Amino acid sequence: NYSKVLAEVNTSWPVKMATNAVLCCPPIALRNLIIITWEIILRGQPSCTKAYKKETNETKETNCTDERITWVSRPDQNSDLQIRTVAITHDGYYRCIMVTPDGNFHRGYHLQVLVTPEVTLFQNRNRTAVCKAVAGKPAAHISWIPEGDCATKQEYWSNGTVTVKSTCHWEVHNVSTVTCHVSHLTGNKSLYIELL
Amino acid sequence: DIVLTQSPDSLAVSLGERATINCRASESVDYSGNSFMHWFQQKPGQPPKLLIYRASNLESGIPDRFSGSGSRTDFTLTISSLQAEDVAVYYCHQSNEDPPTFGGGTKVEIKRTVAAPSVFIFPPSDEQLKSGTASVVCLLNNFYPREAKVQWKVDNALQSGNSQESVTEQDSKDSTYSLSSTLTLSKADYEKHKVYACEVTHQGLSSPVTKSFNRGEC
Amino acid sequence: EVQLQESGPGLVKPSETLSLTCTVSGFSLTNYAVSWVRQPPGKGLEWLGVMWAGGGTNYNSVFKSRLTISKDNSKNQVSLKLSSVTAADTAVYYCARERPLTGVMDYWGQGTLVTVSSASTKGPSVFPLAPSSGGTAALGCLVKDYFPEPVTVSWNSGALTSGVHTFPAVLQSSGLYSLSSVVTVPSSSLGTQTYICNVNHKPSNTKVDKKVEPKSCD
Ligand SMILES: *[C@@H]1O[C@H](CO)[C@@H](O[C@@H]2O[C@H](CO)[C@@H](O[C@@H]3O[C@H](CO[C@H]4O[C@H](CO[C@H]5O[C@H](CO)[C@@H](O)[C@H](O)[C@@H]5O)[C@@H](O)[C@H](O[C@H]5O[C@H](CO)[C@@H](O)[C@H](O)[C@@H]5O)[C@@H]4O)[C@@H](O)[C@H](O[C@H]4O[C@H](CO)[C@@H](O)[C@H](O)[C@@H]4O)[C@@H]3O)[C@H](O)[C@H]2NC(C)=O)[C@H](O)[C@H]1NC(C)=O
Ligand SMILES: *[C@@H]1O[C@H](CO)[C@@H](O[C@@H]2O[C@H](CO)[C@@H](O[C@@H]3O[C@H](CO[C@H]4O[C@H](CO)[C@@H](O)[C@H](O)[C@@H]4O)[C@@H](O)[C@H](O)[C@@H]3O)[C@H](O)[C@H]2NC(C)=O)[C@H](O)[C@H]1NC(C)=O
Ligand SMILES: *[C@@H]1O[C@H](CO)[C@@H](O[C@@H]2O[C@H](CO)[C@@H](O[C@@H]3O[C@H](CO)[C@@H](O)[C@H](O)[C@@H]3O)[C@H](O)[C@H]2NC(C)=O)[C@H](O)[C@H]1NC(C)=O
Ligand SMILES: *[C@@H]1O[C@H](CO)[C@@H](O[C@@H]2O[C@H](CO)[C@@H](O)[C@H](O)[C@H]2NC(C)=O)[C@H](O)[C@H]1NC(C)=O
Ligand SMILES: *[C@@H]1O[C@H](CO)[C@@H](O[C@@H]2O[C@H](CO)[C@@H](O)[C@H](O)[C@H]2NC(C)=O)[C@H](O)[C@H]1NC(C)=O
Repeated sequence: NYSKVLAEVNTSWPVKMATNAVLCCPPIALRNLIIITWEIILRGQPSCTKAYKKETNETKETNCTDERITWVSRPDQNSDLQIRTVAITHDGYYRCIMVTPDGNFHRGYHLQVLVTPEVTLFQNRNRTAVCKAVAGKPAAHISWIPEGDCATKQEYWSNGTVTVKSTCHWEVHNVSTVTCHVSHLTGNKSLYIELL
Repeated sequence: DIVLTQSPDSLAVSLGERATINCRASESVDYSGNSFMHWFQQKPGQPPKLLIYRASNLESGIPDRFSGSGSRTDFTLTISSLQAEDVAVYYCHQSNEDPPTFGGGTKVEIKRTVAAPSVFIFPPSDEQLKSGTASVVCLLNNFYPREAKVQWKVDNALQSGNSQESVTEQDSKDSTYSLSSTLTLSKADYEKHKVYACEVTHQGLSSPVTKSFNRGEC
Repeated sequence: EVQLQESGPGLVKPSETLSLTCTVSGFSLTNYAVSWVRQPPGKGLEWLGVMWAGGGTNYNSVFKSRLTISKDNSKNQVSLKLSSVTAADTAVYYCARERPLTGVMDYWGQGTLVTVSSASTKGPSVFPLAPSSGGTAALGCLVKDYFPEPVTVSWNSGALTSGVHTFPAVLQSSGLYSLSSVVTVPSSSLGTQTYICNVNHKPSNTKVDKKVEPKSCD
């Protein structure tokens, strides 16, 4: 089984903060390559483009202010883009455009920057517990085993992160051990505690 | 113009054994960490069949004994266990730089146990004699190894250089060869002599077998 | 399924133009590029040129003066035209589909032999190789005095395949080609079963079917 290579392709690209992202272009021979252009559109910014004309041996960058976002090496050898260390500002669209004799081909990446939340769990008052997921990105989801009578804060910071707190009470004395269940893309997490 | 250089140019290997074919390129055939070397199989009469694309990727419907490896300028096709049908010529192919270029080719042959030929002789048709020529044919059927003498004797008289031979490629099942030898005479010369004979020699034969016929007989 | 098929004259006089036409099914020429490769007898593969999906072309530099490639998307046809031909241009001409971006040649046509020669076409004479008189018996067809190559031989219209050996042709001193096709069968079936050999010679538009029968005392 092998279907034809589609012209436009789009993908969600979740990436952790402070890591080295690398976006690949589709596989292409130099013979088939005329131009190759990374268009990088971050939220509320001018469009940065990085072109490489093979015939004329020209590399041309336009409106590219962030110097972490670069070629992996050189577009005459390697058409991969990298992000030096990922930051929350790098949320945006990244598109490899490839001019060939056959046509034009696009592989796009909807890049999402993940931030691992600081997760805690503590006994608060008489038969209550509080589970925090502090300054993660995106918002984490919190649930309890067993279920109680809980309430949830969402706190949306300007740097893009979100704190999700969940206070929860158990009046019923059928409960002693309580388990917080924090659900996040960076990684799911669980925390048991005796409710002394 | 990248120059692909296969090694060896032919190899003989026993049935079931591994078979490795190298192909080195004069320059790199890589871009963006992808190697644009591809492997082909070609059997007599047929076009090339794609085994392996971009260096290591196995094509649909190709046995998994076929495998591919390498990068930059040095590449290798490996057949993990050689089967009887895998006897072919194998070609490497670069597609990174214009023009695309192909390797010289590597002939793969099976080594197997000896087999003696079946000799058959065929007298000429009445039709052909009417047109004024006689073609006497001698068939050596299903033998290994390839090397075999065929002498044409006419009334126990060794003929010289009025005959041609032809050999099939190695069989895809039994991995044997077959040979045909054609003695061409005129009708005039054909009808002078009585006994027409075909002396064969081979390893599988402990001594030369001869098949013959008398002219006006069956 | 993806298919390609080359049409062509088969014989061409020196210093004239060789015209071929690849006809394709299973895909559109708007999406896929198509290339021409040739293979001179008993030699490796040589790329000639590509007709890109977009409409443009590249040509191997050694053929760039003489070669022209064109296409028609609505017909699903790619033409090739090689001018000022010589004996060097004698070869099997393949067309082969390139997949985009990588330039991998996944599907090929069966090919078409083109022979550059000022000599005229001639059709074959077919003669029987009648089985002698068992256990196993051999019989065949002698396909004699034809030009140019190739000839195809089948048995019982392709119904009989195993046991068969069509040998490669030999150029006679006359300048005409000649080959044999033989098949082994049981001696017991020589009475009941009929054995017809089906010769075809596309260059002359000749087609011969001939029943091979045991020769008698008569
Ligand atoms: C794969 O994903 C990509 C990315 O999401 C997607 O492409 C988008 O698809 C949408 C939907 O079809 C397009 O929306 C149309 O936009 C038309 C006008 O767009 C202009 O404005 C864009 C935004 O500019 C602002 O923001 C940027 C970044 O913050 C900033 O730099 C600018 O300065 C500005 O402030 C702009 O991106 C866009 O750019 C053009 O040029 C670049 C460079 O050549 C090229 O990359 C772009 O593709 C684009 O050509 C442009 O300037 C708008 O007219 C159109 O409106 C129709 O729809 C509305 C209803 O919604 C109707 O009412 C109206 O009558 C029209 O019919 C529509 O909204 C969007 O432009 C695409 N963006 C990009 C970057 O490509 C692909 O389609 C996806 N494909 C698949 C197969 O999944
Ligand atoms: C790099 O990014 C820059 C981001 O701004 C790009 O500049 C913008 O380019 C567009 C064209 O693609 C310009 O749009 C035209 O503007 C002129 C005149 O502009 C004046 O009026 C506008 C009113 O909105 C004002 O904002 C400007 O400051 C000017 O005073 C019009 O006549 C046209 O109709 C059209 O709207 C933008 O104006 C321009 N913005 C700026 C701030 O320069 C730049 O093009 C990118 N570089 C490359 C090479 O593409
Ligand atoms: C985005 O903004 C939020 C909100 O300001 C930032 O969250 C805060 O980050 C600081 C520093 O990491 C935290 O303080 C530290 O807490 C640890 C653990 O208690 C302590 O050991 C350190 O000494 C320090 O005080 C702070 O608690 C945290 N939360 C809040 C509500 O302020 C977040 O860091 C920002 N993220 C990015 C990527 O910019
Ligand atoms: C871009 O650079 C390449 C080399 O990196 C140049 O390629 C050479 O081009 C000339 C004439 O076109 C040929 O004779 C050479 O064989 C080419 N290859 C090499 C390796 O030298 C190319 O000319 C440059 N492009 C332009 C527009 O000048
Ligand atoms: C992390 O936790 C989430 C939430 O519990 C898991 O996502 C669920 O997966 C089940 C699989 O059967 C689905 O039926 C649910 O619809 C999912 N829920 C949500 C909210 O997405 C997830 O699988 C866990 N593991 C990992 C590795 O993410």
